[PDB]
Amino acid sequence: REIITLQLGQCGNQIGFEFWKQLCAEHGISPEGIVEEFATDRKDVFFYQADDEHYIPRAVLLDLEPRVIHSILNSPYAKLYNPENIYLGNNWASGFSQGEKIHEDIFDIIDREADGSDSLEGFVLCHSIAGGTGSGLGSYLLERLNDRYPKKLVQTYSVFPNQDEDVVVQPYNSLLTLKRLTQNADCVVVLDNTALNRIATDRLHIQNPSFSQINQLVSTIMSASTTTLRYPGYMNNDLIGLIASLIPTPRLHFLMTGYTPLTTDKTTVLDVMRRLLQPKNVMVSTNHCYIAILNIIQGEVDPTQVHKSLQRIRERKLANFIPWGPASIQVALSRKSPYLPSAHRVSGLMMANHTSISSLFERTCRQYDKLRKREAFLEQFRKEDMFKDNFDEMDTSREIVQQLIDEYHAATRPDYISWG
Amino acid sequence: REIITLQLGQCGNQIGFEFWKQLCAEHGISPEGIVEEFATDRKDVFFYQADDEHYIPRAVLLDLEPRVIHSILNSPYAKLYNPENIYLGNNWASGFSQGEKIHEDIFDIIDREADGSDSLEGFVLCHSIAGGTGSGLGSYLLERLNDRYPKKLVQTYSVFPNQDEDVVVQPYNSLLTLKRLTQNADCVVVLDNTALNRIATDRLHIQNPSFSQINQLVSTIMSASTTTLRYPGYMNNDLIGLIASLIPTPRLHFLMTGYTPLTTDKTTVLDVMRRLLQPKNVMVSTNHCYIAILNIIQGEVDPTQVHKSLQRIRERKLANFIPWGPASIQVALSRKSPYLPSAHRVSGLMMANHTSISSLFERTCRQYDKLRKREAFLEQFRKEDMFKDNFDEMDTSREIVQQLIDEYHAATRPDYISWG
Amino acid sequence: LDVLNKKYSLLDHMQAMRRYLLLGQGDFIRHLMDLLKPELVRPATTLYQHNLTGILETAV
Amino acid sequence: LVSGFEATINKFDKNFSAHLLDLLARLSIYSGMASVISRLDFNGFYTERLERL
Repeated sequence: REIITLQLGQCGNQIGFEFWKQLCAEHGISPEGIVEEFATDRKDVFFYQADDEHYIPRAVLLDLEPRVIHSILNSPYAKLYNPENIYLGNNWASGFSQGEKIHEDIFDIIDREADGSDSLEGFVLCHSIAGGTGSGLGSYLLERLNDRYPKKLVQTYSVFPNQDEDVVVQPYNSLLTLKRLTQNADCVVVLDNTALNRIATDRLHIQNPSFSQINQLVSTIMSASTTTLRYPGYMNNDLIGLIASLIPTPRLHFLMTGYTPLTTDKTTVLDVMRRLLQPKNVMVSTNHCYIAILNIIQGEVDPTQVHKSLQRIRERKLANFIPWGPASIQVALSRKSPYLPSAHRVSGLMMANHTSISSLFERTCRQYDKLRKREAFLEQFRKEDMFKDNFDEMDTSREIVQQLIDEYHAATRPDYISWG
Repeated sequence: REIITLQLGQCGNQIGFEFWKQLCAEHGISPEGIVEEFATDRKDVFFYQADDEHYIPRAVLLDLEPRVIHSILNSPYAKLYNPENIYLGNNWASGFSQGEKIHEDIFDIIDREADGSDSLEGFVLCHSIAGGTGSGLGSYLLERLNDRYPKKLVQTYSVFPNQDEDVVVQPYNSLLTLKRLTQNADCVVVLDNTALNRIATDRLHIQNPSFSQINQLVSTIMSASTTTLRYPGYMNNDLIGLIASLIPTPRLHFLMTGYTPLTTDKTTVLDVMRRLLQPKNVMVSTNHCYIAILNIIQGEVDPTQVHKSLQRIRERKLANFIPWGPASIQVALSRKSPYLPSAHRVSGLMMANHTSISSLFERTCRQYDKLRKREAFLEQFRKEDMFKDNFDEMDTSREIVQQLIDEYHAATRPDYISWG
Repeated sequence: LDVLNKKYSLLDHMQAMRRYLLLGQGDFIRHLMDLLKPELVRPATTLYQHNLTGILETAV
Repeated sequence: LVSGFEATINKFDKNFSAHLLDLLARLSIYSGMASVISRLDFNGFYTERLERL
């Protein structure tokens, strides 16, 4: 039914602003919400059917120390949506304590759109991991969000914060955010700033406006993830229907992203399926092997050859996916979305459960381990001491991330009929 | 049949002057009473068919310390009506004592128009609550009015006087006026100066000529309340037919006002019905729920879709109106009134019985309670002592307003088959 | 061909038969099973047909 | 005094509610054409007080 989206932090507000602009550009609408004359499709998934034939997006804005919010304010995309949801540190503990005192008023902002909506389906979170203002605040609000409504779903769009060296408190912040990301979130789509920066320096020669182009990438991914919902499809026209197949085990919910063209500034089915399969078109970067893959295709595609394509990708036999119980790489096929001009027609997006993210988790765990052992980089503040005097929240997150690495590695084993 | 209107106080004379001017502007007449050549409709509801083909409005003018009356005098709308009804403090006790001595001559002014009229239907009161000159005088004249003629109806157009802080004697004045407003009045249309001021500062940036624009609002409401009577309709073409359906209990007679466009300087039926239903288009501001709602629509409306509109607003199921015996939100549909230019065509007005006004009553009761307990704000005058030595009229009004809050709250209960 | 293609239609009419009867639109069937939750799980032999058709007309 | 009044109010109210539900019942055999029942019972007030079968 109806999904309410959330954005917090300056990076999260940037990606949400770009997402709403990019769906305004996709749909046959004006930047005021007025429908165009050439419209149809389903436009109730994130758009409130507002009072002047406006499709107002339902977006929760959360900001602290507003810098980008003024730039969002003086724009012709503030006439598209304005639900009056604006409500005013760089540490996780500081953001946690600042979210502590004002939770009731932003919760009134939540309940306003909750009662304004007739139905509710899920909550999408635009949150920047170790983002300074976003960190701590987003973790606290995530905790209160899943506490209040256990009848809904949570997706969180996350980045892996490390530019490979800078800030020494960031592994603590991302670790505490990762603890809540495990136990208070039901689906996590993780992105790599390193992998996106490498692909941006690959296809182009830009490395300085990286945020602006990464906005374009994430908005395309988020729109392609929702095209079967926003346009009349048949399967996973709800969020939960999409989330259900991918997760065999309720803590194995980390979702890998790839995309079949790399440069965006006739081919057949099994071709782009095979290219989406490769890790060098995967834009997020002992054995590591996939649990289950789901893929969506959108473009000009001849539909009758897909079963022979399915056979050819089968006998090509590219991944030795899993031992114990049988998953698959699973296809979904969609139409290329109308109501806008379309270049680079054949475009695919893949959602996969892969244990290879345990390597990145062990990377930031090793960074935390060396910074904890050296003990000159915790940056002891009264915020962190008053939040936790013995700093055993780090210990709880540490044993939980150990359990998750154990879960990954024992799932990679042929025996996960015993738990571990 | 024929309804005689009353206006007293400077604010009441302002709203009556604006009402008569606005109906002169609506009807095809001159400001002298001369009919225009493009006229039909029923023009006997408040207009005397006078002696030069003049439609003279039948309005009782009452004034003390005349300031605005001279401005009403030197105007081209004194050639529209002039029945020679002009007859010359700021306390309720002072206005009560001043009305005491001269009741017979103003009663001759009453009986003059009473014998001048062939039939009589009701008395409308334009009275400003705690208006200084209007307070006390209006209460006394209300008492004599319902005393003399129990065969007619009384409507009183009332404001809720508090600008949220000023004058410390105003809760006493409005309380005594409210006592007579309960037990000596049969229908009360209550307005909020706060809510009207908030909407005026909402749609525009004016807060200083608030009286002048509030005149426009109340005149539009009063004309829209009478459009089915003044133009050929079918139901509630008398006042009493309108009043009968709304009142299930003879002290539950307080009427709430809303209006579907908020700014006045194609949509369908169920749309504007739904928008009239919302409290943020209601221009007057545990559970609180409506007893019964009546609504009138006037505009360009396709008449055949109203039953599907009725179904859609039913299954939208916006208010859980009442327990015990079955009321409804009840529709009336009217034509947009001719003989004048018409902008903002689709306009709706709603009359509702809601218990939420008990909150405003408890507000002014709490103000009276703290001012009575402090006992430096009664402003002891010889007028108040000579009118009531022990000030037990305040006690009688206090137990009656307690009974009314009890009536509201027990009506909100599922049991009002027992009284309370 | 042309008389039936302009006072009614043929291809356009058959597409909606595919959408509803053959369940070619999953969204309508999704909200069909959502909104008609109590009337289905409880026996509809004690209930008239007009209630189901009336809730169906708003369901689409 | 009130032993005539309240008695007549009571018995007339009971027979009135009886015939009211009789009208809704004899219209319930038939089926907008059901706008008549849905309006008379707008927003489900006493769709259920005393219902049979």
